[PDB]
Amino acid sequence: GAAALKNYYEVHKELFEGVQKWEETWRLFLEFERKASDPNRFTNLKEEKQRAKLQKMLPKLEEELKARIELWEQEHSKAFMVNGQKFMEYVAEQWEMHRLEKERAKQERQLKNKKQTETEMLYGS
Repeated sequence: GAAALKNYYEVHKELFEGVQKWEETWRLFLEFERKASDPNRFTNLKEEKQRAKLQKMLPKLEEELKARIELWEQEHSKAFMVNGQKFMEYVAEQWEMHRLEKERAKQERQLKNKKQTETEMLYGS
């Protein structure tokens, strides 16, 4: 009845609050990531302590949220979806895209530097 329905909605509101906290923390983390990774910074800051803080928070927020989501899904036989996706899959996707983006930026610089030496040798005077 109404007791069980209160619990449904209260726990679900809690899941959404965890989602919003995770997203906040993630987007702040990515801002510091961009600054820390900026090529311009050599010719452009205890923001490392802060960057590191957000970094340590994230997996803790994820483990807590993961446990609550699963509890709620099992009890109510429903998938917990956010913006059309199981939220923890969205979380994993975000991390891997970030990881891959970081690699791809390194790789582009690598290939660019390599072609620069190639072209300087083939056509240089």
